[PDB]
Amino acid sequence: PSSIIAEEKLLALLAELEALSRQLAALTQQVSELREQQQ
Amino acid sequence: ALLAELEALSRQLAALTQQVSELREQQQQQNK
Amino acid sequence: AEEKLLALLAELEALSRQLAALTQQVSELREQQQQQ
Amino acid sequence: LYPIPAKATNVPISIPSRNWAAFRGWSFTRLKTKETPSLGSGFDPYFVYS
Amino acid sequence: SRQVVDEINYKDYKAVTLPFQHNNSGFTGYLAPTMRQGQPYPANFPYPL
Repeated sequence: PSSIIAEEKLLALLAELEALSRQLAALTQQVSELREQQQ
Repeated sequence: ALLAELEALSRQLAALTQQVSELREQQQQQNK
Repeated sequence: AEEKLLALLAELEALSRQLAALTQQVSELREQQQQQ
Repeated sequence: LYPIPAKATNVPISIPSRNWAAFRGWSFTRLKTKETPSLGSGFDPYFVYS
Repeated sequence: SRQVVDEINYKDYKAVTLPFQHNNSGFTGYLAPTMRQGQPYPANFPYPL
């Protein structure tokens, strides 16, 4: 039944959504830490 | 160099509203 | 299930460009801290 | 009453064609599904809150 | 309204999660209403605004 695979790739999409939120929280911190270090 | 820093920020901070729109629309697409 | 890959592929390449920007940009600290 | 699935952020609704004579306006608010019964059913076997 | 610590844009912000937060250590139960535990020590958790 299609639900197992539709669940698999919506789980894949939320895992890659949660990847970009976790990892954009890193770059924002970094570019701000460098802006502070140059300030 | 400070002025090329504000220029790098003008790119890199125009990513945040983009990632927010993406992380918004990627939560519209989970339900019907 | 096709279009869900077309998202994930753009998502993984966006992660690659973003990680490239991070791992490049931190090397300006490594220069400026050596210059101080 | 219209449903809103968990984590949704948008609720589009429509009325197909209607006469609007003496319509007074819209009033609205948001409820949890758990915190309200269905009725017209003489009993609600899923109304588990109190 | 409230003010809160800037998480970006503050070179010393660290993300201390609940089990690692302390204030009134020695004088409270650890994560519970149970009897007091620990030692007196400088509190770490809420940054001063």
